Amino acid sequence: DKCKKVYENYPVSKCQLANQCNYDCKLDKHARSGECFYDEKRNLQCICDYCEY
Repeated sequence: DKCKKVYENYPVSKCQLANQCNYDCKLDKHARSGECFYDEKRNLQCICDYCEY
């Protein structure tokens, strides 16, 4: 899944809405979705995906 890019230094509270995360991801990196993901720090991170799921 190379089509994935983890967001670093991004508000987690905002990730509370799969709508904001994906939206922000595109507006910033212009990906396809960019939903939130739980990493090791348990912090919601937006993973900008540049592909078809």
